[PDB]
Amino acid sequence: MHVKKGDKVKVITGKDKGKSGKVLAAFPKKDRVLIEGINMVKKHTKPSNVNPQGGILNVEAPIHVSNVMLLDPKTGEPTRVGYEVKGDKKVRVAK
Amino acid sequence: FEGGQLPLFRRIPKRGFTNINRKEFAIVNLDVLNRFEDGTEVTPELLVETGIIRNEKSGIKILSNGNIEKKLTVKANKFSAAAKEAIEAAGGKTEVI
RNA sequence: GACUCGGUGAAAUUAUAGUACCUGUGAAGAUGCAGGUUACCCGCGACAGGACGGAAAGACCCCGUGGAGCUUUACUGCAAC
RNA sequence: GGUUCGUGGUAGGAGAGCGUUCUAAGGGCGGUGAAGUCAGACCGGAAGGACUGGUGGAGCGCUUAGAAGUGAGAAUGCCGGUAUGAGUAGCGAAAGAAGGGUGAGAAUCCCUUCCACCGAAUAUCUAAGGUUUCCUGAGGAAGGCUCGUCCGCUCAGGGUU
RNA sequence: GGGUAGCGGAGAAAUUCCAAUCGAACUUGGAGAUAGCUGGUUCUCUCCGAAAUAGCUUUAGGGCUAGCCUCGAGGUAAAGA
RNA sequence: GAGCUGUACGUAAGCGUUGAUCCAGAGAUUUCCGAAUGGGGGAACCCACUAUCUUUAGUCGGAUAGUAUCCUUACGUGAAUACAUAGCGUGAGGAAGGCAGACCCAGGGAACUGAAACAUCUAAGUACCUGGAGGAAGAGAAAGAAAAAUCGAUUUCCUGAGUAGCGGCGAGCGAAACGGAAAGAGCCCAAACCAAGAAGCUUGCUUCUUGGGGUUGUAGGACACUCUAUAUGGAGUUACAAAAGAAAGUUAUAAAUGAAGCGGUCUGGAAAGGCCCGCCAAAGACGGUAACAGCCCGGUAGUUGAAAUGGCUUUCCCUCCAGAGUGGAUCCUGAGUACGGCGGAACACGUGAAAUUCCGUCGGAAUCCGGGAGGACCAUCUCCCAAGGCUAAAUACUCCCUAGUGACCGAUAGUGAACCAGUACCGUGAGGGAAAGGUGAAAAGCACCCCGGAAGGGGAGUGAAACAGUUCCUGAAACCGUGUGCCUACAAGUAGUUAGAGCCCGUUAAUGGGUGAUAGCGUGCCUUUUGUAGAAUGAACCGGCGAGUUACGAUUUGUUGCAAGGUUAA
Ligand SMILES: [Mg+2]
Ligand SMILES: [Mg+2]
Ligand SMILES: [Mg+2]
Ligand SMILES: [Mg+2]
Ligand SMILES: [Mg+2]
Ligand SMILES: [Mg+2]
Ligand SMILES: [Mg+2]
Ligand SMILES: [Mg+2]
Ligand SMILES: [Mg+2]
Ligand SMILES: [Mg+2]
Ligand SMILES: [Mg+2]
Ligand SMILES: [Mg+2]
Ligand SMILES: [Mg+2]
Ligand SMILES: [Mg+2]
Ligand SMILES: [Mg+2]
Ligand SMILES: [Mg+2]
Ligand SMILES: [Mg+2]
Ligand SMILES: [Mg+2]
Ligand SMILES: [Mg+2]
Ligand SMILES: [Mg+2]
Ligand SMILES: [Mg+2]
Ligand SMILES: [Mg+2]
Ligand SMILES: [Mg+2]
Ligand SMILES: [Mg+2]
Ligand SMILES: [Mg+2]
Ligand SMILES: [Mg+2]
Ligand SMILES: [Mg+2]
Ligand SMILES: [Mg+2]
Ligand SMILES: [Mg+2]
Ligand SMILES: [Mg+2]
Ligand SMILES: [Mg+2]
Ligand SMILES: [Mg+2]
Ligand SMILES: [Mg+2]
Ligand SMILES: [Mg+2]
Ligand SMILES: [Mg+2]
Ligand SMILES: [Mg+2]
Ligand SMILES: [Mg+2]
Ligand SMILES: [Mg+2]
Ligand SMILES: [Mg+2]
Ligand SMILES: [Mg+2]
Ligand SMILES: [Mg+2]
Ligand SMILES: [Mg+2]
Ligand SMILES: [Mg+2]
Ligand SMILES: [Mg+2]
Ligand SMILES: [Mg+2]
Ligand SMILES: [Mg+2]
Ligand SMILES: [Mg+2]
Repeated sequence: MHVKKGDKVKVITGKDKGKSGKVLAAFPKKDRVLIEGINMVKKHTKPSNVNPQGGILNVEAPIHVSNVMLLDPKTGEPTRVGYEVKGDKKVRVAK
Repeated sequence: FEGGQLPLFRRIPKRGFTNINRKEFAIVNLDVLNRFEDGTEVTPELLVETGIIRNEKSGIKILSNGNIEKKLTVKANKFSAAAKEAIEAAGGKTEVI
């Protein structure tokens, strides 16, 4: 996938378009990605072992990768990604 | 089938035989020899090139249907007595090959 | 057992039905057609005259140039001897 | 364009058409709501076609042509669903009673007492066959011809030296 | 616990039994057997519109040719009524 | 190159940039059953023996290997029987079984059916069984086809031709050659004879073994003669002899890189859509993404790529190799064969006038002055040389793999099977054989409150929607209900239709809609029939599904093109 955990992305489609964030998890089997403060859902949680008081929890739900563009840390702009081989390991490049 | 009435074909007799050595000739009536230019001798191979006969079965026979105008020197495998009497009548020589 | 009550709950059948009687009529035996005669609406227990009731494409009978099993001095065969 | 004679119809011949799915080309509709579906008092000589509104939530017309798994009311048709009969037949040989308990709930589970039945069996073993039905705890959707707290049923754990 | 198997077994003999099948088991295939028989065969309007006879037929509820219908075309002292 | 520990709408413990999970090549491990093979057995079990270790104080235990049968072959031993031989033992090889129900060759081989019956005939050498099996098989380098005065192995396609023919001359069956194409490729033996052995007494001559030689028609070979080659050249594992290896190239099996819009607005839950602007394009394939994207993602065109394994192609190595002419004194040139009789079968050809080919049985040539065929047969002529073998390609089929395509299906369709299906279930067994797809973009899968034992519900909340609430897109009809506008308890009803008050409504607004006191008229639908309301048939109802099709020929009409010409097939 063109983004991985820890990357800053821009959201380009959906109810949260224009909002940027830090990829918290990646689910490459589903081509989905979890972004901090994006696609916030209200989980109606019974009390259990984790969250013992229960409650209506406001937390992040995954966005399809095709809906995020990588933030070039140089210009702070969304970009497409290239791949250049720098001696040892290949590294992502911007446009 | 006639519903059990003996079928027509079985009421009437078989006739004759097929000759193994039967010779069918390609026919060239005179009227089509007017296609050629006076003085010309007319062979089989010439009648092929002109496309008056495509297949020459057994050979070329000339028959007397219509009438000829040009003094040809026709040579074919056979001739109608009448055809031979009509080519000469105009002023041409028939020879058999 | 039936019947009433409480529980549970099938089936064959079924063109749609507000589904009388008589005499006639008609594919010649009509709940349904005609002319009459009777008959307020809805059920329950009973009975089987009718619905040519249900069941099973009649076993009888005939037909089919349909089968099958059996017979023989039918025809043609085959084993065996 | 008009006169004249026609226009009942089974088997059947002839003709012109409607609609369905698909293709091509052209031209369109559609999240400001496609197909489908429901409703209506609209239009055409028929097959049929629109329009409007609801439902629906993503595809679909029209024109010309082409190609066909192209149109159903009947086949004791096939498959599915649902009626009718009907709260009807039946609930599969048999003796139960009360008290106490349990429980949301008890003719139907547990206990007690009395009663009744089998007793050359309806008792006790064992082989076949079955294959976990055995035991304990929990359960009561379905199964049990009713009920059910119960069970040869469901769920866990066990159990055969 | 074994044996005999379908053109076959078995039969104190009935056409009796051979897995709720037996005048020849079951299953799969040949196989969409064949069926001059029965049933069924789906949209519309327009024009015309029969026959249920003859002859022959192992034919008689089948078929063929002819007759009677329809569509097209032709010639035609119009020959038809 | 950052996540991962399969599904599947779980808990736990963990792993990973010191490179995991994942993808491809190679390797290792691979219980037990199964041909199953140490013996047995009711498959997936039981029980051994022989070695060699191992454990125990020793039994009792453990590990590793070997141990089936037949065939061929070598070596040993070895009966009646004296030598032998059978038999027995050991060691090498080999087989066994399975299946792609296809295709192919062979052995065996129906019947229904058609013939309007049926027996010859057909169906049909089909189905089926059995064997062989190969990637193809079969056929195949003329004792051929013919009748120019000539072809040159086989196979397949077009054509010949529904002809010639066969046929209770019925039903039907039905060629071939010529011509045109695809593809092409030719070869090795047996025998004369030569050499060298062995075995024999044929006692110096015959019969077997190995090598050389040699392959064909008025001839070829042997054999004499001569001319050049003795690897100069040539050929090869696809026949023509048979094993071997290397190297380079290429293809396959993982991948890499890869242009251009977060453009502005509108609607919207969301934009890829509308409107308005740009841009890339050897890339406007396909898919996904919250609606329809060439410019968001995976990609796509183009361009790169392989440590490993396999395939193919070249080249090298390696292995292997004699060809012309001239003479016909003599010799050789496939024998229980060819042919023939008898009985069958195959040939399109049913015994026919029946050539040709094969089987069983019996008889049985010639053998270079020789032999066969040309559809009885003879003569002439022509063409050919059997009784030995091998041989690629063009052809057939598809259990499979890779890439794709479809005026093919879209959940009763399409496979029986979109779903844990040859399952469940049925059957003693062979065998028969289903039903069953869709929450949402995302679980955001309904905290909390309330009635209830629970189920279920009502709120609250999530969501665009919950009348999307874990079998959850849409949600028709039958069928079941609740409500109520009109009618209905003196009526005889195929249920409507025409006339028609009254009452209630108000539309796609037009000589409208609902209901219907009362009056007239009125015997469902279908099938089958001379005739059916029929007391004849069929249908409980609703829904889906459910019947003149295609191929190749014939004929006729219409259309179009060309026209005494028209048209190509493979
Ligand atoms: Mg004659
Ligand atoms: Mg009751
Ligand atoms: Mg009356
Ligand atoms: Mg009674
Ligand atoms: Mg009756
Ligand atoms: Mg009957
Ligand atoms: Mg009239
Ligand atoms: Mg009419
Ligand atoms: Mg559609
Ligand atoms: Mg249809
Ligand atoms: Mg129906
Ligand atoms: Mg009753
Ligand atoms: Mg009663
Ligand atoms: Mg009762
Ligand atoms: Mg009881
Ligand atoms: Mg007793
Ligand atoms: Mg118990
Ligand atoms: Mg119960
Ligand atoms: Mg219990
Ligand atoms: Mg008797
Ligand atoms: Mg029995
Ligand atoms: Mg058949
Ligand atoms: Mg049938
Ligand atoms: Mg008329
Ligand atoms: Mg007769
Ligand atoms: Mg063993
Ligand atoms: Mg017949
Ligand atoms: Mg890109
Ligand atoms: Mg918006
Ligand atoms: Mg949508
Ligand atoms: Mg989409
Ligand atoms: Mg001969
Ligand atoms: Mg013979
Ligand atoms: Mg024959
Ligand atoms: Mg001869
Ligand atoms: Mg013989
Ligand atoms: Mg001859
Ligand atoms: Mg002949
Ligand atoms: Mg020879
Ligand atoms: Mg299906
Ligand atoms: Mg559906
Ligand atoms: Mg639904
Ligand atoms: Mg009165
Ligand atoms: Mg009244
Ligand atoms: Mg009646
Ligand atoms: Mg009925
Ligand atoms: Mg035609």
